Amino acid sequence: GSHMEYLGVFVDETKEYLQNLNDTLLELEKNPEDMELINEAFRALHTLKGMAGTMGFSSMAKLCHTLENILDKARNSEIKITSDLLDKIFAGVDMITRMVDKIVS
Repeated sequence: GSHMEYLGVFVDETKEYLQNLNDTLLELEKNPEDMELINEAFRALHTLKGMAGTMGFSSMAKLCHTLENILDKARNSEIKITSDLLDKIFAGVDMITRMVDKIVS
C-alpha cells in the first residue's frame, strides 16, 4: 500500500458520490420541495467532506462543508431550493469534480 494507490481509491470513491449528487439533484429540480432528495444531497456532501478530512484536503473539505451547509439549511426548511440555489450547488459539485480530477492529473 502506498499513498498514490490510496489517492486512486479516494478519487474513485469521490467520483461515485459526485455521480450520486448529479442524479439526486436532477430529481430535486423536478420537485424542489422533496425533502428526501434534499437529504440525499446533504448525505453525499457530508460523506465527501469526511473523506476529504481523512486525507487532510483542507480546501476540498471546506468547500464540501459550505455546500453541505446550504443543503442542511434546506433540509430544516430554513431556505428553499430555488433555481439560483441549485446553480450554486451544482457549481460546487463541479468544482469538487475538478479538484478530484486534479489529483490524478
